[PDB]
Amino acid sequence: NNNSALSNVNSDIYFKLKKLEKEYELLTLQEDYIKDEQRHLKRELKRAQE
Amino acid sequence: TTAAPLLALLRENQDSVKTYALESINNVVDQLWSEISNELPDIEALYDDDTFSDREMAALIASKVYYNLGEYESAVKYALAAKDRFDIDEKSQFVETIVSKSIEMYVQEASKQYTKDEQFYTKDIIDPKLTSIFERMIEKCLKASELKLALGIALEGYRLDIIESALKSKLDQDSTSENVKIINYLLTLAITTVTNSKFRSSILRKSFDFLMNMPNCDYLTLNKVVVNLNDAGLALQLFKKLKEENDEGLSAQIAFDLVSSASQQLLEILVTELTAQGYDPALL
Amino acid sequence: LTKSLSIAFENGDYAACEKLLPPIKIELIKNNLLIPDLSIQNDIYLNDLMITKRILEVGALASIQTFNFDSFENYFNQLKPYYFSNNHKLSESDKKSKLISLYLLNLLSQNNTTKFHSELQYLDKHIKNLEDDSLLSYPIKLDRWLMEGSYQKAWDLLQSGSQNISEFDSFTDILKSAIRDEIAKNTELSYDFLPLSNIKALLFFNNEKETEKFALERNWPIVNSKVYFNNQSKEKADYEDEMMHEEDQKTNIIEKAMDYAISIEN
Amino acid sequence: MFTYSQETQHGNITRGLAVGLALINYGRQELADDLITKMLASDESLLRYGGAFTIALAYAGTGNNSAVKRLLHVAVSDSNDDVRRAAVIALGFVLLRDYTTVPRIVQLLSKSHNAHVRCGTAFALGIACAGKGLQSAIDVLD
Amino acid sequence: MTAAVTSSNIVLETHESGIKPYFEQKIQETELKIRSKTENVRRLEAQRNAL
Amino acid sequence: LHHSEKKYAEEDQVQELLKVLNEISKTTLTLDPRYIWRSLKDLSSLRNQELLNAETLCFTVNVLYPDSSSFKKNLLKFITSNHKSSVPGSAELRNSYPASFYSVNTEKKTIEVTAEINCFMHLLVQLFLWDSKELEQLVEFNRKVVIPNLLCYYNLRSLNLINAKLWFYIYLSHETLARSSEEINSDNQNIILRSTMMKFLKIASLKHDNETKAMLINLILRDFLNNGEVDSASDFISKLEYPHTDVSSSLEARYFFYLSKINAIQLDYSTANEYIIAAIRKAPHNSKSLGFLQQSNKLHCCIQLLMGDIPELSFFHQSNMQKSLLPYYHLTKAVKLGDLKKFTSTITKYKQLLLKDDTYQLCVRLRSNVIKTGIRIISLTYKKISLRDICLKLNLDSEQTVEYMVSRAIRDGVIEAKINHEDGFIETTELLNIYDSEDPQQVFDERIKFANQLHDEYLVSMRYPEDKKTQQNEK
Repeated sequence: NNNSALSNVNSDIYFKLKKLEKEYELLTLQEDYIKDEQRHLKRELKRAQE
Repeated sequence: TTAAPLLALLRENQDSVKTYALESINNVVDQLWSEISNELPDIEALYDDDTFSDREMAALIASKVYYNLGEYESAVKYALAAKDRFDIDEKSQFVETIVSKSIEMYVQEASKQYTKDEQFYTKDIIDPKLTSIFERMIEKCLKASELKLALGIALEGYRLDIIESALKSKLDQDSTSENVKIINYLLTLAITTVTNSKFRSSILRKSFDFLMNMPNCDYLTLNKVVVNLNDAGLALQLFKKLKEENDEGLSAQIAFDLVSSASQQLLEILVTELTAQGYDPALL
Repeated sequence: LTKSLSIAFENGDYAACEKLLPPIKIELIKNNLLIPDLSIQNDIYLNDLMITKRILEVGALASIQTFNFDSFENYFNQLKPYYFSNNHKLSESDKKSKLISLYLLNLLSQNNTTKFHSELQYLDKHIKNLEDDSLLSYPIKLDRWLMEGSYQKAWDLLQSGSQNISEFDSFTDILKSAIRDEIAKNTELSYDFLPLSNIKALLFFNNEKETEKFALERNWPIVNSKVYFNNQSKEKADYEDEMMHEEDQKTNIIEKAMDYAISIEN
Repeated sequence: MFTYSQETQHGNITRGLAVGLALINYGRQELADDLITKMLASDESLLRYGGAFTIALAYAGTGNNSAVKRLLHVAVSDSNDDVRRAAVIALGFVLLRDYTTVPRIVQLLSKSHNAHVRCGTAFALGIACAGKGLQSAIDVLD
Repeated sequence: MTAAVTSSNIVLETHESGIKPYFEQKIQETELKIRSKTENVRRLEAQRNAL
Repeated sequence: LHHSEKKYAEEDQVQELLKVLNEISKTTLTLDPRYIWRSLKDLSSLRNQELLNAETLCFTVNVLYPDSSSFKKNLLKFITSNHKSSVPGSAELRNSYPASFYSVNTEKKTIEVTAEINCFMHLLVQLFLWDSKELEQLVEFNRKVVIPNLLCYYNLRSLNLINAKLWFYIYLSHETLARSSEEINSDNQNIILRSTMMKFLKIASLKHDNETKAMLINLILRDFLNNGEVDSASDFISKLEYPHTDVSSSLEARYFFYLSKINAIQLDYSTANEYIIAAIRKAPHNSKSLGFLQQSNKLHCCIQLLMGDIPELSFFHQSNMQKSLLPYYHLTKAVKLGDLKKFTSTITKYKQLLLKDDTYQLCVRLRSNVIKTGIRIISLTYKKISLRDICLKLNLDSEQTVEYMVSRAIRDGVIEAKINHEDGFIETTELLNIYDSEDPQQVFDERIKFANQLHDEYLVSMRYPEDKKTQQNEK
């Protein structure tokens, strides 16, 4: 072995990552609301055929 | 083998026969758990008896069975009801899992009560034994000599008192520069992590006080804290320290960053309050 | 200590053995600590295991006669890993065949053939071949005669039980009442009324009066020497069939139309 | 400001006061929730328009999961062209903390048939990516 | 990669190794969401592109 | 000669090395690596044989060894000790390459990324021992080492894919030895073998990997079937943790075969049907797989018959498996005709074959089915026949015998008749219509739900390749 301060660097990832999951959770919001957009875009398709 | 004879031996009247039987189960509690799930109300019955003297192992055997099924919830509760058998859990590296869950369980309960009461870990609303395991995990982290794992865990369970005690023993004024970096790792953290209005405010406030206890600090650091809480009374205290420590250079440098970064509303109130301090018109 | 049980057994008192067996279970802890609990059996550990084995078999047999089902269950269980361990070290005794037959009789007499078939797949390897069938023959043929609904053979087996009589009698009494029960279950749906003499013949009694006594227990009215199931069968099924946990779940016609409906547009 | 908005039908006047209701709330965050709901539930276009901006100014400087769910609903749920615009602009302001999430959201909102939605996507990346340049953002605005 | 051939101060080294994937397990149950997310977001988005 | 063989083999191995190392060092790609490993392994075991049997050893020589040199030296020496530049670390052709393990880095023990590679090297070795049938000591030794070796790792998802395949050979070699010959040694290690799988299955739930989990459940259900412990298999089924999320089609197929066996011995037939059919469908229809299909097809006869539906005459007729299923065809014909004498004759003659496949225990129960069919036949033909005439025909003992078979048959409703003992005949009460019953409603529900199920399955699947071509540059 003969390496230390692997625990210093590994713990850095333990902080960053907690906040890095909040970011990608806004990207889970894209899935909820392309349901809304697509649902309403069936209605907008009835508008365009008029 | 099958563990069914050991369960049959539970039923016999002498205490001596049952205590030996429970120990035999423990050799193969995650390694032969199938029968024990089905005949589980017997082991619980032995816990509920107050004339049984190996209650503590009956609670453990049960705990383990619920861990194997997937049922984390009841495994934690039985953990605390053993009344010990926490020694076992340090000597088991394959099940520190339920130790982890005890943290989960604390942090959901802590966050719940935080909104309605300032403190609740002093009150008997949260169970003391569950609290004990929480603080124990934070020590384990520090046994590996990492402070980073310990502040992390502490934050969630809304413990200001642990956070202070942690910073304080690793502040000893080794250098002026070195005390600031840790605080700044924390200040930036509370802004981007804790979205809780009240708990974020307390943390920022304790970080002002540690540098305020020091006779020499980065004041640059302190300026961040002033602006985000947008509170004039903090700056008023900071200038008063500087009144009695004055330099033509030091004062001028803090003041130039400060009027740029500070908000318009904040600055109006502050110039009023510095007159009453008796501080120079040059600052104003 | 262990020799107290031994002399008690020969003498013919099985109450004496029963009550005296738990002080001996203190000495079965110590026995256990001598051996490695079947992670090796040498001739050093075989003489020590022989006592553990010897105490368990003979406790099993006393308990059946004194009707302690509870105690029986204890022995049953313990005995299993000792026979199971090795192909032969101490896995061979005559009492091995003896006990196997009794365990199985006990599974039939609860009237749950599920616990029987589970045991039967476990027995069919080493154990069954090694001891051969020579009292195993009995509980297996019986069970078979019950799948068939050939109670004439099943009832006959009890009688041939006399020849090996010791403590098979404590199960045979339980088995008769069950054999009679299975028939009564069948008779309801098969036909609806029968003369008194033909019911006697079927349910096995030597007197007409003992037939009407089983009638009253099974809640069936014989009047003018005729049984009736037109009332009774429908009554018993209804009280039982009344439940409020799967009777609000039947699956409506309305419900089925809706259920299809949403699958098409989603 | 809310009452005289309902009573007058004057076009210039009503616009001014719906915006003013949004202005006065800033840094409120989770204390703007009563005002936000009331305005987005008015049937007037003007009060819907400012409601989107009540979420923007209040929830500026701090990113929230909430603020985003509520403004995506607005663009889709209202067919009046100005209310659609207002909801896009508002995403920028909340999200100037992490401004490298912004192109990724509004990529979707630049595929829109409605030209107003597209027009607002411009201002959001404007607001987020003003102070420091970003190479991702240029690809959306192209 | 972690070692457990040698241990020192009565399994102190590997006590710490055991609790680091258990700290990160909290984060991995949240990543199982984001891993079905990748498939369903691309699924409805291509659906939105034909419309 | 010998030197030549080593270099030629080692080169071939380097190619394969490159492909897998790129995946794990570029972050997990999950489904993708499992696919790559199997294809490489088929190629490699076959290679191992030709050009010396030190092929495995060459790879170990030009790579870092946390513990891999020790195992390779044990194996070699056993199979006659040999020196030809075959003592690992002897030949150097890494030449300061990160890929082939940097020179400087190893000394310090700065790089320790051998672990996964180690799983794979062992993995080839287990399989080569099995093809050879030089399992024995070599296999037991690998097994020894590898248990503390996984517990020395605090595992990662890519490494779980590999150890899910190690675990396949580890169960099996114990079975192989025990299946030679009963040994006192075999007994001691069975109880051991059960314990370790159980223990590791709990850890592999938490790390969250499908392959390690599914595989372990399968090995343990099979362990239960040999020991006749149906109860331990039931509580095991009732655990519920068996996932469907990413599990291979090999693991599901085996999974359903076991399910069919477990239900049938404990007297449930209904639910065994669905699975015995499912298990044929997931398994592919190759010649190297033909054996597995012979097992399923034998089971399909018992399961189906006990539920009370006769399986296709046709299915067994028009196979190539017809000779294996020759005793079993004769079971089906006996039931069909209702002839008792026929069924008894069959199971006597072929008894040795039936015992191996473990269909025989199910056959004792299939006796019961023969008899009901014989009387079923008589009831359909003949509305009113005296029970006197029924006795003659099926050669039964008395008037009481004939009554008690027919009486049980009607509790389960299979004959559906009424016995008259005071009018001296059995009279069929058959309505025999189901078109003016609420029954068709219940059938059509299944058919419609299955159909919609498939419409969704088309819809979901369709998009994913479309998405990938879109990522790639094209016009």
